[PDB]
Amino acid sequence: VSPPPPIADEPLTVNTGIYLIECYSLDDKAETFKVNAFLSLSWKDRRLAFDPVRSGVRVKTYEPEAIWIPEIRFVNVENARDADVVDISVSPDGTVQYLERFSARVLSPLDFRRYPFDSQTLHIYLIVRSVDTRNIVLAVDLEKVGKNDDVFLTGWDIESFTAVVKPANFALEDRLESKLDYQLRISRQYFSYIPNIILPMLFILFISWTAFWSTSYEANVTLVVSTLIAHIAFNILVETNLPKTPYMTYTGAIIFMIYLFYFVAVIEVTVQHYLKVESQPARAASITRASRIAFPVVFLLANIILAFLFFG
Amino acid sequence: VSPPPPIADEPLTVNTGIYLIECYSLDDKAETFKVNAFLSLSWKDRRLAFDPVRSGVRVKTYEPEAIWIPEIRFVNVENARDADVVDISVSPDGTVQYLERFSARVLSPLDFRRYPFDSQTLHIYLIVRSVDTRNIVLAVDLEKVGKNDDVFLTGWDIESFTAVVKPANFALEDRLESKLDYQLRISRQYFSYIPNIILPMLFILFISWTAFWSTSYEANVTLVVSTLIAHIAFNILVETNLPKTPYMTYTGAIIFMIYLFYFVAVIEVTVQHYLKVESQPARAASITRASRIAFPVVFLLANIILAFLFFG
Amino acid sequence: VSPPPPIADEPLTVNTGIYLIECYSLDDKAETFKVNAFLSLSWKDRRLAFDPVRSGVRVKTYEPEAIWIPEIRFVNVENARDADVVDISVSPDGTVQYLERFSARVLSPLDFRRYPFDSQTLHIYLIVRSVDTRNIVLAVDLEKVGKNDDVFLTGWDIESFTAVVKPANFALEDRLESKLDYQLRISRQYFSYIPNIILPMLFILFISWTAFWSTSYEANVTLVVSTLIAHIAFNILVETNLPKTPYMTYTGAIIFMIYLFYFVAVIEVTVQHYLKVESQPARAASITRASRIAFPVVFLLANIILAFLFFG
Amino acid sequence: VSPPPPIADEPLTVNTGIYLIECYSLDDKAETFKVNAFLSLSWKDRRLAFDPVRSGVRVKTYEPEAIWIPEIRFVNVENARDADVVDISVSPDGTVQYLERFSARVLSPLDFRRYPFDSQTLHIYLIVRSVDTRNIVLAVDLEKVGKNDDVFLTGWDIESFTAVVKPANFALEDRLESKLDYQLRISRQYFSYIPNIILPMLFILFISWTAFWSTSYEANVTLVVSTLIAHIAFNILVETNLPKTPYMTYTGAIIFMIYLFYFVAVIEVTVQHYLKVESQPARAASITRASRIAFPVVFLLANIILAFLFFG
Amino acid sequence: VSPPPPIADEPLTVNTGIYLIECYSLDDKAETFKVNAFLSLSWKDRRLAFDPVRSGVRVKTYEPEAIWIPEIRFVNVENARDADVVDISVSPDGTVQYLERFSARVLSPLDFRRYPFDSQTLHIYLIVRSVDTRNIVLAVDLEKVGKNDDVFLTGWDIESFTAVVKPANFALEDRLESKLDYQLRISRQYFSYIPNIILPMLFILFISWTAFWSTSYEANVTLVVSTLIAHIAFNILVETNLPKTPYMTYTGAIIFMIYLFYFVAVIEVTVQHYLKVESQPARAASITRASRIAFPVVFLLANIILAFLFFG
Ligand SMILES: [Cl-]
Ligand SMILES: [Cl-]
Ligand SMILES: [Cl-]
Ligand SMILES: [Cl-]
Ligand SMILES: [Cl-]
Repeated sequence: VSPPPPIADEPLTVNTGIYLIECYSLDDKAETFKVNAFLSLSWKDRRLAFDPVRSGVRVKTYEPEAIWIPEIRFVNVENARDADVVDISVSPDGTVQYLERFSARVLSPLDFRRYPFDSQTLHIYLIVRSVDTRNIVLAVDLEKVGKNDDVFLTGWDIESFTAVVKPANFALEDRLESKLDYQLRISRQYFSYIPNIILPMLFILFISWTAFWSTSYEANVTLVVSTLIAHIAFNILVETNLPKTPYMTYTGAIIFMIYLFYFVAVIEVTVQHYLKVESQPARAASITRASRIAFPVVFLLANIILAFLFFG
Repeated sequence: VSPPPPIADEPLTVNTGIYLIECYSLDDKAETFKVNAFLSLSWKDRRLAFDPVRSGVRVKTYEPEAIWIPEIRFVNVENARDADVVDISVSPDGTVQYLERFSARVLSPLDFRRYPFDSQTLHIYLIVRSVDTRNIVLAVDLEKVGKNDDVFLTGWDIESFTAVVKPANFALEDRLESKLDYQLRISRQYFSYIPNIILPMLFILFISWTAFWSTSYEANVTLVVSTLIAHIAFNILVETNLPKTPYMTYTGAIIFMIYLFYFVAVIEVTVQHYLKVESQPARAASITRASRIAFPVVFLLANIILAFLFFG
Repeated sequence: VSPPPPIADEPLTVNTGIYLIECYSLDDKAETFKVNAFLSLSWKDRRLAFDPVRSGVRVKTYEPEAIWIPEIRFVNVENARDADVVDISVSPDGTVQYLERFSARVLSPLDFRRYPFDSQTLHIYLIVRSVDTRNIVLAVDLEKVGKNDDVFLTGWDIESFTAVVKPANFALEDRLESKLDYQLRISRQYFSYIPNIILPMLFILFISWTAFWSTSYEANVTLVVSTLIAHIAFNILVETNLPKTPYMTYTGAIIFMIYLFYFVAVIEVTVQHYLKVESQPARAASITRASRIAFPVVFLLANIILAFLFFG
Repeated sequence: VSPPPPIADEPLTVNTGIYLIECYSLDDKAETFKVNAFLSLSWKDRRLAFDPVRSGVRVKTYEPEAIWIPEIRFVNVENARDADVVDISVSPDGTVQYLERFSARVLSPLDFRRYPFDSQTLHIYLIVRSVDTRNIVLAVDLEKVGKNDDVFLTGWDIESFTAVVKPANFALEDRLESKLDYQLRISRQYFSYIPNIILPMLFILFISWTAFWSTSYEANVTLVVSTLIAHIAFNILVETNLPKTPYMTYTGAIIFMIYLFYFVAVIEVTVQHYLKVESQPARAASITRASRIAFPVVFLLANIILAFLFFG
Repeated sequence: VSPPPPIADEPLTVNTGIYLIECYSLDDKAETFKVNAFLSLSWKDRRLAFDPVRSGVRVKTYEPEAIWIPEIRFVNVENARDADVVDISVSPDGTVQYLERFSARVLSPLDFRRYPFDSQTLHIYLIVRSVDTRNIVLAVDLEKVGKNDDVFLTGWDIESFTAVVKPANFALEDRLESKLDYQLRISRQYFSYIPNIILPMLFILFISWTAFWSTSYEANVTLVVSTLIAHIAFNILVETNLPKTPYMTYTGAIIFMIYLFYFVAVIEVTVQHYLKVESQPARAASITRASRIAFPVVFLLANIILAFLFFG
């Protein structure tokens, strides 16, 4: 109803704390996730002080109305959180303990430069706006920050959930505001990617390469082109789940490299057939024997160079 | 309006019970499901006692306001439940009878190690938070727990719906809480999977294997590569549904084994043609004669070993 | 405000009636549909009887509040209905007339044993709970049950919309309840399935069979395997719509039969080539000539037997 | 608060009008579209009359409450419209002006007998129910019916938006009601369907037909079968957008014709090879030469006949 | 709740300014996007002026009630905005400062004529409605127009965010109306489209063109038709992330030209074989060696013509 008047000019400090209960629905393309947690607040209000002995009580309980509650808002949320007050209590000296449970949908960008083996950081921002009569700043209560042991994300491993103690103060629309940053660090579970994507791709590439041990043109054409079709199908399957980015990723580089290898293999088969038709089997044999060793070695070297370039 | 005052120090016991009406929309990828049921509560409040003869009635009826109702919440839910009050009744001694119908969406992890033939357990958690003046604990009323005869889940057989009668008491946010566990056990209906997935795969594999009775290189290449493409399409269709897990499952192992078999078949065809083109037909005949028996036997042994290793 | 007291022991009867306006969005996979209709209720209340001559009116109008209105609920709904009251009228003798318009989503199982040519029956259940002082039952008013001539479902034909007059009375949660059943009978529009699915599949099967008039092994292999791939694509397209069931259907049986036929055709082609290579070009000719007649006759007999089994 | 009393028996007249602002999301399969428009009403209430000279004003503004506003509903909507009141004004003689902005989702059937080149009419129905003391009818005010110049429908051309002047008075649920019809006429933009769907299909068909200038059986088999597979893929793509209908459309007829043509082409290739193997080259040459001319002419004639049938 | 006093004859001017916070969910299918931003207002009221020394205060803080605030809405929104008032303050003069936060779903047309390399402009329209007693106009405050540094859209770059100073005044529904225009210029990030789309397509086309260096008819048929199948599959891959619009875009022209080139290549191969089978090798050799040069040059010239036509 009315913010507590200051003594002389001191600001009002509000202690915050978030306790995660459930987190779920991490969408890569939409770059969002949903959360379910507690919100804890604590400040000072001398007007509500009382004598414990006179009143015969040690804790008083107030309804959300008929009491001043600061307005805390999340910055990067799609809609205002749906919340419900759990409990409000007042201490004899004037300290107020506030608790509520909410749910919200949070927007946060993701970095996909190492997509199969990447780690991400998700941010939650709290802000408060100063009133025309009092200045309000935020702080962090280290005891009230935490998460449940049952919190799970489908496909991710949760590492930590901390908060930066120092807030950021800035002027927005001729008023002063304070901001807090809560960080949740997660890592991707990449085990399922190996036997479901990587190994079949290598098998198909080897089946394509086995055409350097034959001399029949039609069989070579069939092998190479059909393996190319299989590669296109796998590429569609993989790309349906990876969002478009303005930079170069590991997976895209590997896929482009495989396309280039298929093109060069077709070129080699055509060259060998053309040489053999003109009655020059010696050059064709030399080229084929050279390619048999040239292709895997260059593939391995290029893969090693790419790994050093993206993880070094 | 105010919790009942204790006689001397005793905690308040609230008897609960859930009666299922509808359960539906089990999402394997999101690991969620939707529920629709009754919620029953009963506690003791001596402030509402009355004299039957003086009043002339047997049971009174109050509105949800101007009466104290304990705050019960679900832990693993996406949002607060949609509630409505059905009936409130008070006995002459003071016992209160409460009834309510709700609906919610519940989060619960799943285990996919035996995906076609797996059985799951779904959990619902009830919690109550103690007030600053009284201690509250939960209890189970066995005569109020059950389900309808028409409760059906598309694709699952429902086996039982019970509750663990021992609650868990702990501290959180400087208060004591009590939690209850309700367990629903289901089994997947695996009949449709056999003639839709398992047998076409075997027929395609046998069609691929029929290439050990031939000597034409082009026909063998066409057979094997076309069957491989069909296998890839089937694998994509299967994987569209099953999610990604940090552990190996039965279906993934089988699919990887089939990929390995196709690779070895291509190698065998290439080796046979290479040996024949060098005017060594006896060795090629010996190798293909061995392969005709070697492939199905090793396949059968591999599936027997995998089935023992995953289900025993 | 309070249920009307009885005379001695008579129960309270409520006359119901549902008039369909819009029914739409029948999902086969979820087995749900959406409805929009009118709900009519009528009962007796002697506490509201008035003298028409004194009042000067033939009918009195009341608000939804300030008058006791029984609570009627739908059993098989995902959420509570969204309703708005249209009018309330009271006759001088005390009979109360009620009206409202609602919209809800109804859960109802379906049977797919004859999927292309099946018929269904959708159920809507109405229930009422007895108050402690009065016992309430339900009755059907045949003069207020019907549907608009413009009620249309996409892909279905509507036959009738009736109600079962006899209510089912039982006990639930220490109270007596009455239940009514409204049945909507529909049939499927199967014309679009024939030229879109059935005929192309037969054409592809005949194209596959055309290989019994040829002796070129490579051409036969190409024909049979490519037609198998086309069959797989069509099967995936069909399977995207029909959900999984714990029993066998007509379409699944036909698809499995086609897979078996393709396998046998591949075996026959391989056998003919093998016998020709061994320099016995008479048994191969006999087998091919036999198969030319054997395949269509067996296909026709099997289709007749399956059609008799599923629709007889 | 109460319907105005008549002079002797005349019905109350309400004048309506709809001004379109937005129209979007026209779903072919669901047969729904979304709207955003102003709603205008005007009636007569003599009890609100005042003398402007004594009052000192020319227009009096009333809150939506404490005044009688007629209940107007939309018949073919999924849910009740979401609206807010804009302005209410009363003329000195008693005439009331009312304005409101709403949004709704409408249901309307569609016709697909000429799917690429079809024209549709969308209906919006307004209804009102008579009260027990007064009779209400609806009229049309042509000065308040129209649409914005920024109204755009993705894929359609908006032609006109009018209202049928004569309402439909009928008795429903023992009460007389009046209904109005608003019609919006749209036409489909078919240009993008030509180069994206139509011409590639012709190119693939001609590629299939080019096999009448060769005598190599394997090449002809490969050509025809692979082009059939490509046709199947397009057909799936095209079908994934057009809903199933209980009648026959133009596109389905063309697609079935293409399937028939592929079947007959395969038959011709088989016949030619069989005749050539039997040392009868003259008949095979004559048949191939005849087919070279026969196929395109019959295709063109069938297309002309179908176009005449579906557009004449 | 009183409109500000009109001093002689003058309209009321309101200074508006929108400060962006979040932008997300830009759907090209429905041409919609969600926004989250501030809204600043400022106008004048004679009565609210108060003496500073008499009160010993600088600025007051009025509730939404007991004060008059102009109603301002957005033309292009599916539903009304969800707003919560943040701060209302009054200077020592009659000037009032108003602030609020809102979220909305905006409808704005999109253009994809240059789809990969296109730029779009998003519009937000602010409108105030005049009352029967006072005229209202809208102004623009440049110090309140801004955009956060953390505003991001998935796959787009944000160029600028300004407003058009000049309103548009027009009469609608017998009332004078004023409008404002806020424009947000964006451009699409096209880097990822080169290695994902452009280069694989070129590789496939070159693989198809490699058939001008061979004589084997079967190999040429296999190459060209299988590359056509790969082209159709990659068309599916491209179309999976392209809005379904009735447009004549750059991509559609490219794909149609590719289809034409495939058709002409098939025609050339057929002509070469047909000439060769009649013992005219010189003409076939000449045609092949001419096509080797003709195809790429014509392809490049057509590409240049299309690029100059669409981007000129
Ligand atoms: Cl918030
Ligand atoms: Cl809850
Ligand atoms: Cl209900
Ligand atoms: Cl409505
Ligand atoms: Cl708004």
